[PDB]
Amino acid sequence: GTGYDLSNSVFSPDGRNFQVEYAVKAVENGTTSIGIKCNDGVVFAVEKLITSKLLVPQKNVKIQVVDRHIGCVYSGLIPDGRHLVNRGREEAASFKKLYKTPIPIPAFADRLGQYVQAHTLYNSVRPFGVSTIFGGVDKNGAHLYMLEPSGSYWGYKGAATGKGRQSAKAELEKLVDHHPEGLSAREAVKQAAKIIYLAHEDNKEKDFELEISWCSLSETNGLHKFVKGDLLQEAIDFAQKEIN
Amino acid sequence: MDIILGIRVQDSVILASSKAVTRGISVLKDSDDKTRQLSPHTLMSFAGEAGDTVQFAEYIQANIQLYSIREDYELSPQAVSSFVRQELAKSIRSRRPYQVNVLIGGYDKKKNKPELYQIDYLGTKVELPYGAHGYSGFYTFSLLDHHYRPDMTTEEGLDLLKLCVQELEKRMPMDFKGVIVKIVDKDGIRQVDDFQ
Amino acid sequence: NNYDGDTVTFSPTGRLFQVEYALEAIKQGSVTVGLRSNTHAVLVALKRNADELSSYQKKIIKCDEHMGLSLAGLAPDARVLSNYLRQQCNYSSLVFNRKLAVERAGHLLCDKAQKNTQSYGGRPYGVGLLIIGYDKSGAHLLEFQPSGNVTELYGTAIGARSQGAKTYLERTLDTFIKIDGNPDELIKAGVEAISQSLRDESLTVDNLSIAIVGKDTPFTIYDGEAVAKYI
Amino acid sequence: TSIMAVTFKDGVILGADSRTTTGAYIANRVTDKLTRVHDKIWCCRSGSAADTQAIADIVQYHLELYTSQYGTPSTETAASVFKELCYENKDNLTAGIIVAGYDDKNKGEVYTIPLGGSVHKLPYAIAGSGSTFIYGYCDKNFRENMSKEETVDFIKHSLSQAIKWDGSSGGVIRMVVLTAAGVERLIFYPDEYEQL
Amino acid sequence: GYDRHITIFSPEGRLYQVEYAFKATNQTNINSLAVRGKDCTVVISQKKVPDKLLDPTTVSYIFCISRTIGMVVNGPIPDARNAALRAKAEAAEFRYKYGYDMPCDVLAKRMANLSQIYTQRAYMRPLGVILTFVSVDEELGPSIYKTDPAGYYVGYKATATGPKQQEITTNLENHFKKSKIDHINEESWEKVVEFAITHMIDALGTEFSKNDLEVGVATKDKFFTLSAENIEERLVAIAEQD
Amino acid sequence: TDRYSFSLTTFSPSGKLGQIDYALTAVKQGVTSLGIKATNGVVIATEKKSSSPLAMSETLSKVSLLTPDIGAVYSGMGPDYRVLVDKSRKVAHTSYKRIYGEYPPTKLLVSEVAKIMQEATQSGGVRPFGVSLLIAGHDEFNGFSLYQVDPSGSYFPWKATAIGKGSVAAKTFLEKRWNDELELEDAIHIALLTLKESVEGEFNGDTIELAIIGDENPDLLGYTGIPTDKGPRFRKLTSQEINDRLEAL
Amino acid sequence: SDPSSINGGIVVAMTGKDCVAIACDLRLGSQSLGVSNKFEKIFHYGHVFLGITGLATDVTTLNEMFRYKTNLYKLKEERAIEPETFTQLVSSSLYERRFGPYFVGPVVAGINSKSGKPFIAGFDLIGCIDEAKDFIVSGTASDQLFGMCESLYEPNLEPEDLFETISQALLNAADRDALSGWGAVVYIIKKDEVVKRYLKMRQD
Amino acid sequence: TTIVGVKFNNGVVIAADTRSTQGPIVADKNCAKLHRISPKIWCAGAGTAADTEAVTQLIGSNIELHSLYTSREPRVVSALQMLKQHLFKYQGHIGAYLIVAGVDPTGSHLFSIHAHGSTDVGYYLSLGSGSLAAMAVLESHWKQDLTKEEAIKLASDAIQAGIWNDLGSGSNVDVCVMEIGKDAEYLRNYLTPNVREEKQKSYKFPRGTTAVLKESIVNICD
Amino acid sequence: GSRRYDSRTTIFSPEGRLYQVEYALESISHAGTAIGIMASDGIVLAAERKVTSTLLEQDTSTEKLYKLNDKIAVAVAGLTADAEILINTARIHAQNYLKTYNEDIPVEILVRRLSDIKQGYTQHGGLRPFGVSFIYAGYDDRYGYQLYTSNPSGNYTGWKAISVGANTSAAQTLLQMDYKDDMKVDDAIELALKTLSKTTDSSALTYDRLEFATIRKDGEVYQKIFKPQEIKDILVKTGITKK
Ligand SMILES: [Mg+2]
Ligand SMILES: [Mg+2]
Ligand SMILES: [Mg+2]
Repeated sequence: GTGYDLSNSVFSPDGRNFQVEYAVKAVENGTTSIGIKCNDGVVFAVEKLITSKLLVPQKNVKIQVVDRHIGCVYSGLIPDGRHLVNRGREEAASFKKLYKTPIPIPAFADRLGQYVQAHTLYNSVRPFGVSTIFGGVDKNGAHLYMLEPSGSYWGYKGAATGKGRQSAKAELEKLVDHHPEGLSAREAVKQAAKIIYLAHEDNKEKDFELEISWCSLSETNGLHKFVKGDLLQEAIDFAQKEIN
Repeated sequence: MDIILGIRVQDSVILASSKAVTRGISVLKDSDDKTRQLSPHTLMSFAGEAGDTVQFAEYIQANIQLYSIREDYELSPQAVSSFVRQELAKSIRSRRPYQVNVLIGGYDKKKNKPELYQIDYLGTKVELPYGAHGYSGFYTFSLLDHHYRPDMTTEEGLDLLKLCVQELEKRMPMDFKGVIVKIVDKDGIRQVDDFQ
Repeated sequence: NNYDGDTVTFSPTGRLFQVEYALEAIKQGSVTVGLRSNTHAVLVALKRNADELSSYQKKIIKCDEHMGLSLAGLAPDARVLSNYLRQQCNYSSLVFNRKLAVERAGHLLCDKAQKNTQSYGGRPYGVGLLIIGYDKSGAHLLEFQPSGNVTELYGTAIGARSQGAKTYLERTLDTFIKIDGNPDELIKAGVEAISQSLRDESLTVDNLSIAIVGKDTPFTIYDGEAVAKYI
Repeated sequence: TSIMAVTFKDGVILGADSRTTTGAYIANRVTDKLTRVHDKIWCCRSGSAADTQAIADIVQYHLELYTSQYGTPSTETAASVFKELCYENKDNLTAGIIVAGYDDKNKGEVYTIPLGGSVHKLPYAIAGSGSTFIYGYCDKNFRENMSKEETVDFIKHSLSQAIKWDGSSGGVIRMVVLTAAGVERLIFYPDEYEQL
Repeated sequence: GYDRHITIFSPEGRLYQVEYAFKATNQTNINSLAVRGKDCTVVISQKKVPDKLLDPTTVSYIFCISRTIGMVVNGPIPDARNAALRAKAEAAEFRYKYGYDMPCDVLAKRMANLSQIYTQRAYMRPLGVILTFVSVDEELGPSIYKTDPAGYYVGYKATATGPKQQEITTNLENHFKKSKIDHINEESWEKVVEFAITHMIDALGTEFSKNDLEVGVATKDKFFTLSAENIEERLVAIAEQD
Repeated sequence: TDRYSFSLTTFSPSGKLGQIDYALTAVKQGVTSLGIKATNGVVIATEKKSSSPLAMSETLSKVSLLTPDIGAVYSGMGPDYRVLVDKSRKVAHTSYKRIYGEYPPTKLLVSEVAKIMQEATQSGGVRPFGVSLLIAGHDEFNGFSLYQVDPSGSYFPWKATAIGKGSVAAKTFLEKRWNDELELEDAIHIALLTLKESVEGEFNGDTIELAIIGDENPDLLGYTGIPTDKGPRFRKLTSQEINDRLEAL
Repeated sequence: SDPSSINGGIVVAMTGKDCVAIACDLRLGSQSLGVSNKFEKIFHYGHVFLGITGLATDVTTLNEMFRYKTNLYKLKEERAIEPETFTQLVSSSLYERRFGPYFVGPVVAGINSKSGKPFIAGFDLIGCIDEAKDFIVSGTASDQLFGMCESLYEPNLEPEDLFETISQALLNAADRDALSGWGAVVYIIKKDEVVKRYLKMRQD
Repeated sequence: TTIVGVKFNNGVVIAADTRSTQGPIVADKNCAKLHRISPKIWCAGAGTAADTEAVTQLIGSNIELHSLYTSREPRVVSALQMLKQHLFKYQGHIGAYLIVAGVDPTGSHLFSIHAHGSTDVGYYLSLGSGSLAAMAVLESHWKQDLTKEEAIKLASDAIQAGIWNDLGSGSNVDVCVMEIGKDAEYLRNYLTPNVREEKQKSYKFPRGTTAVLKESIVNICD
Repeated sequence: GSRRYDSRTTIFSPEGRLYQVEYALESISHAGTAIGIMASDGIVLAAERKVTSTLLEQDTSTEKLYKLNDKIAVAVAGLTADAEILINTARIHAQNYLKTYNEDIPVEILVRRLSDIKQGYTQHGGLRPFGVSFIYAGYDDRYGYQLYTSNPSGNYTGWKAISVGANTSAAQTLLQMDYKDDMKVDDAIELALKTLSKTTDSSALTYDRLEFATIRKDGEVYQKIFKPQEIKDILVKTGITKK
C-alpha cells in the first residue's frame, strides 16, 4: 500500500521508519559540525553561517555544555538540539545527585540515545531533527560519541554531520591514518579548524564563523571550555594557510 | 439537648420538637420548627449539633423531593428511613460526620399504616411505637410504657404527649420554650394550632 | 502537501510545514524594526488599523524595567510569549535578586516554542518577536522566530517589506553602532529604517510606536504626540 | 550493637557483634550485622533492624542496576545511595550505617552515615550502642596503613571492650575483610576475645 | 488501508506491522548463533565495523543483562539498547522483590509479554529486534531462550538469527542429527566457543578474524564477553586442527 | 501518551464487527485443538507444532493450568494465549479465592476471561485477542465442564468440540463418535484418533499435548496431613503415557 | 464509649447431632437507656445464618452488605452459598476494612446442604476466623456465655435438647449482663427445617 | 502463643500450640497456627491472629501466581522477601510475627519475620508469648546435625514448655515436618496432653424447661 | 497522530442518525429472535438459540435469558458478551437499590439505568455501542407486571407484547393479530411459541433451539427458567412438535 511515511513509528513493508529518515534529511540540511577525539580529551567544532553582517560575531553560541565536562554540538534543527541538550543536562543532574560521581560519558550517551529512541516510538511525537556529536573526559579517559535521529549512537575516533559531512569524514580518515599514536589537544583544535574551513567551500556563498570547544585532561583539567582568543585566532590562521 | 419526641397511634404519627434555639447564655429564638417535610406523607424531626441539623435535613428533603419528581411516586416511609440511615452511616466514617438525630414519622398509604422510625447520628434505625432523642426519652418512655395503648386515637396521643411535655417542663434543667406538634396521617402533615 | 496537517509530521525534504505557515503569518503582519548601539536599544513599529474608525493594534510590550519586545503576527501568541517572559523576569528578580539576561530569555523562548513544534495537538506560535534589553553585558537585540530560532543582532526587522529595513541596517551598521549616548539619533535611525519599508503609507503620530531601553533609561514606550518629534 | 570499619594499607575490614535484643531479651545471638550491597562494598548496620534491612535491600537493588548499566560502582557511590535513602527519609528512619569498600583506584574507603543522613568519610569509623565505650581506646590505638593482622587485632580489641561494657552488644565478633585478594569472613568466639 | 500502519488485524487475520518489524530485525546484516555446552552457553555474533572513524569497542550487539543473563540482539541498535535497558531493569527488580536472580526463561517470558502488549495496543509499535537470552540457570542448566517482535518466545538446544540464519540453522540441525544429544559434549567453555566459531565458519563459509566476532560466554554464576585476544586464541586453537 | 482512546473495533454497515471476524479467521488458521467431556473427567488435546527442530517443544506449553482443577488449551496466536492465561491465573485469585477462600468454578473463570476478551473487543486502542480457548474444569457443585471462548467474548458449553484448521472435520468426527456414557480413557482414545486425523507429520507423545481434568491426584498435592484438602484434578499426560495409549489405539 | 459496648447484645451458636442452633438477645440501647426490645441480631441468607453483636449501625450495614453479596453470589453461581464459603466471605469483607474496622462480632452457623455437616464459626472485628466445633459466643456478656457454654454443653445433642441448652445458656448469661436482654430468640436449624422460638425472660 | 522452628539434617520442622485467647479468656482451644504459604513452605504465626492469617493467605496467593508464572517451585526466600517488604510498607501496624520454614529447589530454610519488617536467620527459632520458655528448652537441648526424630522431639518439647509455663499458650501441639526429598507432613494434634476431665454431672435439661412465647417456621426455600 | 484512526462512533449522519446505532441494530437483526408477552397473570419470554450443534451442552447453556433479579429477567438479542457486561452492571445496580431502600428495585428504574448507560455510550467516549437489545420482563407492586424493550440507541419503551432480533416485523404483525388484552399466561405461551415457529428461518422449532421463561404468581412471584425437558414438553403440548 501507500501512506507509510505519514505517521511516526510506522514500519514500512521494508522495516523502516520513514519519518526518521526525513528527520535525517533535515539534519543533512543543517550546518557542518565535527568532533575529534585526541589522546587526552575531545575537541568539538562547528560552522555558523553569517547570513548577514548584522549578526553579532562570537555571540550566538552553538556548542552547549552539559554538567562541567560534557560538550555537545548538534547539526540540524537547532531548537530540537537545545531540547535534547536540556534533557541531557537533567539526566546528568539526576545521575550526579543519586550516585555523587559525575555521569560517565557512555552513561550520558545511552541516556540521550534512549530519549531519542523513545521519540521514535510513538505517532504522537515527532523524531528529533538533530544529529548530535558530544563527549568529554571521565575517569576512563576521553570519549567521543555521535547520535543520529534514529536513536542510533556510536563511539567515534572522529565524527561529522551536516551538509559538509562527507569531506569532513574523509579528512578525519586521513587524520586517523596519518596519526596512529593519537592527536594532541591543540593539534586536534587546529585540525578541527582546518576541517571546518575546508567544508565551508561547499556553501562558499556566505561567510562563516568558526566555533571550537574542547575538554582535555591536561589542557583544561577535564573541564569543557570554549577555545577563544589567541588559540582560536591561531587555529583560524592555521586553517587559512592549510586551504592554500 | 433539643427535645425530639414521637408517638405512633392507630392512624397517625405525632411529632413534638423544641421551639428553643440557644447559643451560649442567650435564647436566640423561642419559635423554631425543628422539622422538615420530606414527602407529603413523611415528616422528619431533627436535633443535634448547630448547623449540621438543618443542613442534613434539607439535604435529605432535596433528595426525597428529587426522587418523587423523577419517579412520580412517593417512597414508603421504610424506604426514606433506610435512605437516611445509609446517609448517616456513610457520614459517621467521613472526615466531618453529621451529628444529627432524627425521628421520621410517616403514613404508608400502600399499607395505610402509621410508621415511626428513630435514627441517631450513627445510623441506628429502629421502628418503635414511641421514640425520643436526647435526654427526653429518659423521662418520656417511663410515661409512655404505662400509658401507651395501640388502639389510641390522635386526641389520646396528643394528651399523652402533653403529659410527657408537662413532665419535661417539671423535671428538666432547661426551658425548651414549648413544643411544635405535627400530625402525620392519611391526609398528610398538619400542625396543631396550640399545644399549651 | 500531505505533510502539512500537523507539526508532528516531517516532510520528505525534512521540512516542518506548519512552522513555515506560522512564519508566513509573521511575514503578512506589520513591519517592526530593531536596532541597538552600545548604550541603547530601540524598537520602531508601524501599527495597523482595521479601518479609519478603529484603533491601531499595539505591537510593543513591556516585559521588565530593562527588557521589552515588539511583535509581528498573531497578537494573542505575542501576548502569551510576553507574559511568559514577564514571568521569567519576575522569577529571576524575586528568587535571585537578579535581572534576567537577554540571552537566557531568548533561550527560554526558543525552548518554549520547540515544546509546541514537536507534540501532537499543539500548534506552533504564530508571531515573530524583536526583544531589546540592557543586562550586565550591555545593550542586546534578539530576533525570535516561532521555529525556536533566536538570534542576537545589532539590528534587524520583521514583517511586511522587512527586507528593505534589513538592507538599510546592513548598510548603516557601522554608523548606528557608534551612536552611543544619544537616544534621539538612534530613534531617528530606526524611524528611517522603518521608512525604508513603507510603500503607499506615511508615518503618522497614530500609526507609529517607539520603544527605548538602555543604560539609565528604562524600557519606555512612546505613542501619539510623543513621536511627533521623530516624524 | 557495636560496629566499626577500619582502612589498612591492603584494604578495609568491617567488624560487628551478633547480639540483637528486643529490650533486655537477646532476640538473636548469632545475628550477621555485616551486610553485602556489592561484591567488595559492605555495610555495618545499627538501629531499627527493619529500617536497616530495607535500606540495605534497596541499596543492593540500586547497586545491581548500576552494575548492569554503567559497571562496578565506587565505594563513594554506595555511600551516596545510602546517604540519599537515609537523609530523604530521616523523619521515618532510625538507622546508622557504616559503608566500607575496596576499589583498585582508591584502595579501601570508609563512610559513616549516622542519623539524619549526613555522610562522613573517615579512615576508621565506629558506631552502635557500644561505640561510646571505645571512643577513647580506638583514638589511642588506631594507626594508618596497618597490616591485616594488626587491623584484625584492633577491631577485635575494640569490639571486645564494647561487648564487655555494653549489654546491647555481645555474641561473636564477625569480620569481613575486603582486599584486592577478595572477601574473607572471620569469626571470633567469646572464649577468645574475652581473655584479651 | 490502515491495517498496515497500526497493530490491528488485517482481513486475513494478520498483523502486518509485526511482520515489518521482523523485516527490520535483519537490517543490521549480522548473524548470531547460540549453543549449549555441558555447563556453559556460548553466543557468537558477527562484528562488522565498516566506518574506520568508529570506535570498534563501542560496536556491540551482546549485552550483559544481569550477572547470569546475557542477551544478543538481532536488529537496529536503538531498539536493541531499549530492550537491553528494559531487561536489565526487569531483572534487577525481580531480584529485589523475589530474593533470587531472575531466570533466563522468566526474563524471556517477561520481554515476550511486553512484545505482545506492543502487538495488541495501538499507541506503541513493536521493536524490530530479536532477543536471544542465554544463561546457566541453577534449576534448568544451560538455557537459551529467544523472543521476537511478535511476542513469541521459546527455548532452544541451539539457535541462530539474522539474514543467513537459515543456513546456520541447517548446519546445527545436522550436527545434532549426528550427535544424538541436545548440547555440545565439551567440559570447557573454550571448546564450546571453538565449536560455535567452527560451525559458523562452516555454515557461512567465511573466515573470521579476531575483530570479526563477538563471543559471550555464560557459565554458572557469571556472564562475560570475550576480548579480541581471547577470540584470537580460540581462532588459533581452531586453525591448529592438524 | 496513549491517545488511542477511541474504539478500534466498530460496527460495519453490514452489521459485522470487523476485528472480531478477522481474529476469528486468524483462529481458524491456527493449529487444531480439541476437547472432549466424559462421565468421569474431561480431556483437552492439541498438536505441538514447533518452529525449528532445534527448539525444545517441552519448554513451550500449549496446555496450561489455570486453577488446580481447571486447565485450558487454545488455537491461534501463542502470545495472546500466554497473556490470557496469566490474566486468568491472577483473576482466579483476585476475584474469587482471595474473597471466598476457594478456587473459582469453571463457569465463573470462563466468564472472567470472556469479560477480559469482550473489553478487548470494545475498549479503546486495542485489538481483540486472536485466540479461541477451550477450558476444561471441575467444581464440586457443577461437576465437570468444558467451555469454548471466542475472540468476541462469547462462551459456550460443549459436550465435545474442536477449533483451528481441521475444526469442522474434527467436530464432525466427534458428533459421530460421542455419547453420554463415555469413560475418561474412551474420551482420550477418541481425542487421539481425531488428532491423528488432523495431523500430517509425526504423531507421538512428543508432538502432542494432552491434559485431563479427572480424579484427584493426592500425590501431586505436595503435602500430607489435611484430609479435607485433596490433590489437584488437572494433570498433563507424560510423553510415555501418550505413547502407551497410542501403541494401544 | 466503647464502640462495641454502646449498644450491647449477645449471640451464641452451638452444634449437635445433625442440627445447629443460633440464639441472640433482643436488646438495643444507648448505653444505660434501653431503646428497643425488638432488635433481632440473627439474619439468614439462604440456609446460612449470621448473628452480629456490637455497634448496631455496623450490624445493620453488615447485614445489608452480606445480603447484597449473597444475592449476587446466588445469581452468579446459580447455587445458594454454603456456610464455609460465607464464613470466608465474612472474614475477607471484615479484613477489607482492617484500619477502619466494623465494631462487630459476627457468628456464622448452618448445615452444608450437600454434605450435611453442621458448621459454626466466629470472628473478631477484623475477621480472625474462630472455627470451633462445640460453640461460639459473642457480645458484651461474652464471658458469661463462655462460662455457660463450657459448663452446659455436651456433644451430639438432639434438637429438642440443644434448644433447652442454648436457651438456658443465653438466658443465664443475659441476666448477668446489664447491656443484654429485653427478650431473646433461638433458631434451631436442621437440614430442611429451621424453627424460630421467642423466649420469656426478665425485662430488666 | 508459642511457635518454634528447628532445622534437622534433611530439612526443617515447625511446631505450635493450639490456644487462641481473647485477653485472659481462651477463645479457641484448638486453633491451628501452622499456615501454608506453599505446598512445602509453611509458617507459624503470632500476634494479631487476623493479620497473620491475612498476610499468610495473601503471600501464598502471590506465591502461587509467581510459581505459575515462573514454572518453578516456590522458594522460601521469595515468601520471606515479599512478607518483609509488605510488613515494612505498612510498618508495625500489621501485627504479624512469623516463623517461616520451607524446602525449595535451593534447600532447607528457616527464618523469622517481625511485624515492622525485620528478618532473622537461624537453626532454631521461637516466637510468641511463650517464646522464652521454648527458647530456654532449645538452648538446653539443641545440637548440630539433628535427625528428623530429634528435631521433632526438640520442637515438641519447646511447644510443651510454652504450653505448661506460659499462660498465653496451651492445649495441643501441631507440628509440620518438611524434608528435602519428601512431601510436607502436617501432624495435626501431634501431642494432646490437655484432655478435659469428665464432668461430675450432666446438665442436660428436662425438655420444656425454657419458657417459650411463640414459635414460627422459617422459610429457607423460595 | 492517532486522529487518522478514529472511527468517530458518536457523530450524527447528515440525515440526523447515529451511524453506530443503526449498524448495531442491523447486527442485532441477524441475531436470534426473542419474544416477550405480558398477560394479566404473568409474563412469558421465549428465545431462539442461533448457535446450534448436536454437541452443544444445552443443559448448562444460557445464551438468551438471564436473571437480573428475583423479580426481573431479560431476553437478549445480539452480542452475548456485551449483554453479559450490561447484565452484571444491572444486577449490581439492583442490589445497590435494595441496599439503599430495603425494597426491591422497580423495573423501570433498572431499565432506565441500563438505557442511560447505552445512551452515554452513544454520545461521548468515542467507543463502540453495545450490540445488544434487551427485553425486560419484571414485576413490582406499583405497575404489576411489566414488559420493556431497550436497543443500542439508549431508548427504552413499554409493551404488552414485543419481539427483538430477527424478523421482528412479521413477529410483531402476528402478535398484533393474535394478542388479546384479557388473555392468560398459558395463552401467551402458546402465542409466543407459534410466533417463533412461524418466524424461524430454521426448518422446525425444537427444544434444542429454544429458551423459555415464565414469571408467574400467594403474595409471591415465581421466575421459572424452563429446562430442556420442560421445553420439549411445552412444545409437544402446544402442538408445534409431535412426540
Ligand atoms: Mg440484663
Ligand atoms: Mg434493667
Ligand atoms: Mg501455660
